[PDB]
Amino acid sequence: VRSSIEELADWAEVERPDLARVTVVILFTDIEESTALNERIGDRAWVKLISSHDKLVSDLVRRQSGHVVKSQGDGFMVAFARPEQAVRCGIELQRALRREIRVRIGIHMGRSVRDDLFGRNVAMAARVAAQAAGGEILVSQPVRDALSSDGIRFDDGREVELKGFSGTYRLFAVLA
Repeated sequence: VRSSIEELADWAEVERPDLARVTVVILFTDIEESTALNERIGDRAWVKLISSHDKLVSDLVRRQSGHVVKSQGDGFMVAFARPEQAVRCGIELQRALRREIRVRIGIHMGRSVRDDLFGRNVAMAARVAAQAAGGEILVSQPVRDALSSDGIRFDDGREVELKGFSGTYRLFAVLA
């Protein structure tokens, strides 16, 4: 029962796409309960839904100077030069969707501490997104701290353990 986010993250670990034409902040998004939704409405409706969704997402990403690295149906991997753009993009996407399909959105950015920085950051971003509820924007501590000028507000954060990662991580949801 792998999500499109997980499929893209596994792809990205091996592909190692060159983001020299963007730089880094990584955003992952997919549709909550996509498989169940697909099985409910059937493939022809799904194709229509996905093409429409793809148009929405790609346009909003580009409007925020983002670069869709790869998409897998409902899933998107997106790169931004700055965390402000990534979060604003997420805010705009959630608003458009409310204006019933709901998307998970996770955002992460990271620095080297010694190493394989890209491998860790992409994997981390995917897990953050995997932790997000439909309709939620979740960001890692570094993104939260990097945006601590508004008007972007966060909750008090939640401590979670991410699959395959040692330690615990505090994740913050973006608020209205």
